[PDB]
Amino acid sequence: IVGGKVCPKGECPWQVLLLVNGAQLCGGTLINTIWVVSAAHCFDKIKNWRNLIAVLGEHDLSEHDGDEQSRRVAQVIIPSTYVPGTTNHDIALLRLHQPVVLTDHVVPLCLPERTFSERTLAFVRFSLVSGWGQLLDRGATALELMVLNVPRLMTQDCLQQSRKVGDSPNITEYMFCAGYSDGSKDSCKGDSGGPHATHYRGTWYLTGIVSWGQGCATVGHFGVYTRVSQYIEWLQKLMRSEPRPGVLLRAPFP
Amino acid sequence: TVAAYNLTWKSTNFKTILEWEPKPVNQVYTVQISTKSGDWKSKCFYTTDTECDLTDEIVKDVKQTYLARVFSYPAGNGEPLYENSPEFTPYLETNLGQPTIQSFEQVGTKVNVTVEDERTLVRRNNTFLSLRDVFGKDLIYTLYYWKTAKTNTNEFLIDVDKGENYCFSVQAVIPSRTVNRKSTDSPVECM
Amino acid sequence: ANAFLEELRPGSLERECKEEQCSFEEAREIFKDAERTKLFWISYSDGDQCASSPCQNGGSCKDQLQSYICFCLPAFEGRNCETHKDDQLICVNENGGCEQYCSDHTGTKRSCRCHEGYSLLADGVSCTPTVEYPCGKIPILE
Ligand SMILES: *[C@@H]1O[C@H](CO)[C@@H](O)[C@H](O)[C@H]1O
Ligand SMILES: *[C@@H]1O[C@@H](C)[C@@H](O)[C@@H](O)[C@@H]1O
Ligand SMILES: NC(=[NH2+])c1ccc(N)cc1
Ligand SMILES: [Ca+2]
Ligand SMILES: [Ca+2]
Ligand SMILES: [Ca+2]
Ligand SMILES: [Ca+2]
Ligand SMILES: [Ca+2]
Ligand SMILES: [Ca+2]
Ligand SMILES: [Cl-]
Ligand SMILES: [Cl-]
Ligand SMILES: [Cl-]
Ligand SMILES: [Mg+2]
Ligand SMILES: [Mg+2]
Ligand SMILES: [Mg+2]
Ligand code: NA
Ligand SMILES: [Zn+2]
Ligand SMILES: [Zn+2]
Repeated sequence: IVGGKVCPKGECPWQVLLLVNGAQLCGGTLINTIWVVSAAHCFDKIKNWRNLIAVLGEHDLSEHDGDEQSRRVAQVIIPSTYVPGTTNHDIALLRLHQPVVLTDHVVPLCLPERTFSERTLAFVRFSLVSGWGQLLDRGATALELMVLNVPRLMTQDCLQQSRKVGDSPNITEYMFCAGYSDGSKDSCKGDSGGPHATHYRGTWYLTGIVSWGQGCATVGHFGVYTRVSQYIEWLQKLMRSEPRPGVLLRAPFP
Repeated sequence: TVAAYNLTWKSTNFKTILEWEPKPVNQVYTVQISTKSGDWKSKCFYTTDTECDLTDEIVKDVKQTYLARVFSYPAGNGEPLYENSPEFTPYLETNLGQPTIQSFEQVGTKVNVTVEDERTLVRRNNTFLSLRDVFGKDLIYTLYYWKTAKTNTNEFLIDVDKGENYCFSVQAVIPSRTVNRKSTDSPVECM
Repeated sequence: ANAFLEELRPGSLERECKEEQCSFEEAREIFKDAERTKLFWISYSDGDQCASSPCQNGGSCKDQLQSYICFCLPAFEGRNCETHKDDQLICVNENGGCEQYCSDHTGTKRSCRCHEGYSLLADGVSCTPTVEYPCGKIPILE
């Protein structure tokens, strides 16, 4: 997170730290005791599928405390429409082997209904994005969980305010921009899969997933997030599914 | 759908209506309004009108800067086609309404001319606030009579000649403005 | 307008324009100066745009040049106070007043619902948790 602040311990209770072979991989968002939402691209280079761990209650990566809960990732479900190396349909639903225990430091973020999300949450200006990613484009990553307040834009505005770049990905209906074009604040690579959480009338909901961007806090550019509202039915359906032998599952979408 | 165009702010004494084009053909509109850091509020839901009263939103804080956008929706019911409006700061841009000379009294060898309180759409603690209530020292009234007088209140005390019956007309003025500094002249009233 | 025996008197704004409707020239003959006559005429011949009582639902009209302003009663809005604020309780209008979820029901009133882990309150719009750790709340603060 570039230009944000440390998220006070326990104040981003739904943030997940994903590890592969014990090393930092990506962020994620707890949505209930068993399921975590992250970004599909986070699994593009995975070979040891049985070595994925989800850590809840994490804050300071340099210190362990009694609030941290680690669970084995039993399943990673990605839309079959997603193509590795690309940006569209950048979402993954992970099933934890055993449920985490809900505590003052481990709380799920509400997955909202689609219409409520499209007609109400989508018009709440600011939302928070977090993670232990880069503190500067191409810089070192964070030891303490970072959080940033970012304003959302309708895609027409995003396109109109974004600096022209050859080869740039299309910002589809499955994404949305949020952030600042002024080079000062933005999420970054290491924040991938983390939440874009929206506060509304006293409750926090999952509206986006840290997905991609041109660098991080690059002038003339905004962060691009997976539009979670487009996947509500897909996520709910899948959460009611039974486990399969393999870890990775490419499920049809819609 | 076709996106709205020529979005225009029509505002007088804070009565603020966003107008646009074109007349709808198999499409309806919805308007949204917000301040730079505030959330978007929806108004005039699925209207076939080409205007939308936003008075109630802007009077919450007349000194704020608002931006609006008009969404186009196909008839019958994914981000819609839309057009953003120019920014609008009510305090700095609302037109001053045409004033009315309330009365004129020959007090002694002078004439007192009183301008009727101009009421606005801002309604403090149950009632409609006058222009002076809203602008305070930023508002002055000017008098063209037969030659020119200016006041920080709503009253003018001018010197007149014995038995000469004068004619007057007044204007609301916000001197600090560079543009849209004054109202239209009030109707002429003579002794 | 003219009617001979009444035309014997000298010019009078009250007589000719205030009591009777005068023409631009009659007015010009009275004010003499072009500018004077111009500012008088501008409003005199403008017409009362409030004459047609354009303000609905108990609103009040205030005339302007070639236009008017409608001051509405609290429960109405619109250029002519034509919009009933009471007929706007739909989900696209600030979530229908619902704290969490909103469901439109055409012909009848909208209803409010809650996310799992919350139940709808008496008021029919607020939600209360039914579990110790409902989603979307930060316990270390509250
Ligand atoms: C008379 O009233 C109508 C509407 O009631 C309005 O459109 C006119 O402009 C006004 O003079
Ligand atoms: C005009 O203004 C409205 C608000 C009400 O006060 C009416 O009674 C009045 O005539
Ligand atoms: N917001 C960003 N600039 C961003 C997010 C994810 C990512 N992988 C790269 C850049
Ligand atoms: Ca730790
Ligand atoms: Ca006569
Ligand atoms: Ca006559
Ligand atoms: Ca004459
Ligand atoms: Ca004549
Ligand atoms: Ca008039
Ligand atoms: Cl486990
Ligand atoms: Cl990057
Ligand atoms: Cl006034
Ligand atoms: Mg008379
Ligand atoms: Mg005559
Ligand atoms: Mg003549
Ligand atoms: Na930037
Ligand atoms: Zn903790
Ligand atoms: Zn641990």
